[PDB]
Amino acid sequence: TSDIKLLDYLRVRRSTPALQLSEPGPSKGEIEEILRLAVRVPDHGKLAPWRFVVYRGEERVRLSEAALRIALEKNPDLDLQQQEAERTRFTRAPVVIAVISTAKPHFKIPEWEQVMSAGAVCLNVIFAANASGFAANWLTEWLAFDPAFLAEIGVSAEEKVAGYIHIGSTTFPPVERPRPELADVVTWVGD
Amino acid sequence: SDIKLLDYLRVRRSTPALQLSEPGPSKGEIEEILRLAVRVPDHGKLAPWRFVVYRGEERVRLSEAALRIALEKNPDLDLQQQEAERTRFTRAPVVIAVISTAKPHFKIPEWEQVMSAGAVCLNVIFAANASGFAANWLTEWLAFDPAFLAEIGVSAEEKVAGYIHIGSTTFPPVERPRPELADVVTWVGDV
Ligand SMILES: Cc1cc2nc3c(=O)[nH]c(=O)nc-3n(C[C@H](O)[C@H](O)[C@H](O)COP(=O)(O)O)c2cc1C
Ligand SMILES: Cc1cc2nc3c(=O)[nH]c(=O)nc-3n(C[C@H](O)[C@H](O)[C@H](O)COP(=O)(O)O)c2cc1C
Repeated sequence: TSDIKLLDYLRVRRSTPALQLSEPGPSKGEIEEILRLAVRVPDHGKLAPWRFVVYRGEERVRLSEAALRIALEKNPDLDLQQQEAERTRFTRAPVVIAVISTAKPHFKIPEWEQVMSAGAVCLNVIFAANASGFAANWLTEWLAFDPAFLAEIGVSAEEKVAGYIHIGSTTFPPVERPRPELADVVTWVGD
Repeated sequence: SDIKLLDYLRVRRSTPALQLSEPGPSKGEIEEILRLAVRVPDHGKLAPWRFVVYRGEERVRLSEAALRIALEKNPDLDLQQQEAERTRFTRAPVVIAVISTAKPHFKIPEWEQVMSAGAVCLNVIFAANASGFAANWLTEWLAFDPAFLAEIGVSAEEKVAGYIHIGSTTFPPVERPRPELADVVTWVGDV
């Protein structure tokens, strides 16, 4: 329902860190609305080289344990503190949408362009989440690459996870981080 | 031109370069479009991208070059196919090249700096749309052909994220089919 001009939004959009991410999450219906909106990205060849996996409820707690398991079998036993990170890897926010790339050899489309799309679809999710009243963090901790975890959540060898998008509410004021300067990144030609 | 974010996410449509028109953004307006576009998620805050803004005459110089290389390749293409090439960059007032500059970092995977480039291209479209300009995200032979890349100064450690053609549009674009959530999203857990 809530309104924000597009221009004011681009000037102010700021991610919220997963810890700062409180409850409530969104209803399955709100969430369907967010994705129905995110899958409206540029996609050369009209291929939809991505897929989403929505994690919410108790199953987050169960995954974070699969992640705690793998993590220790990885490193016998170090800091108990770090072990909490793994217990709450997926429970810091109410919902976590995993954005999987499913890019592969195509007869006309380069996996590069199919990858640029998943790049863009990840921002379109953050865009739909903020526009829908929620705050978002786009992570990919080791869980994105560690093959013992990737198997436990169903992303194959032929796929790469693009990001885990934690969605929630928050009571925390956005603070700005340093941005790139245009003398440093943009370059002009012709007038 | 004062549009709201939620409605915007529902109607957002690329209009093709071919039907993009004069006037484009002033250097002023372009600077803001990019000042706005470089605020993207970006692990390691290392800005793995750069932009090149092709305007006015150097657009013809470049299209002219495309055609030269497209004749070196195949010295007998129709006066039609030649037209297209001497037209590549003169379809829209402005053309902004987004370049990925991803190299091995010591903490940030190259994959995550590529995700950020995809992000940045949409973000530019958002900034351009938000400023009253249509925009089409192209990448044709000219994004991958090493002959041409060398004339525009895109190194070997670099790849072109896309050529974002930006201009003014008279009528809104017709929508195209989007994915069915049923096909592209699976749900895990309940509440
Ligand atoms: C990385 C990337 C490269 C693309 N290159 C082309 C191209 O060379 N020619 C073309 O007709 N469309 C190309 N497209 C598709 C267009 O941008 C098309 O306008 C877009 O898919 C429509 O998306 P929209 O309706 O959500 O705005 C590309 C899309 C992406 C993400
Ligand atoms: C593909 C990708 C993976 C990321 N993974 C992490 C992570 O595992 N941990 C972390 O503290 N930040 C991570 N980040 C950075 C953030 O998302 C951070 O919110 C971003 O740099 C903030 O940009 P913004 O203030 O314009 O929203 C990642 C960014 C991208 C594009």
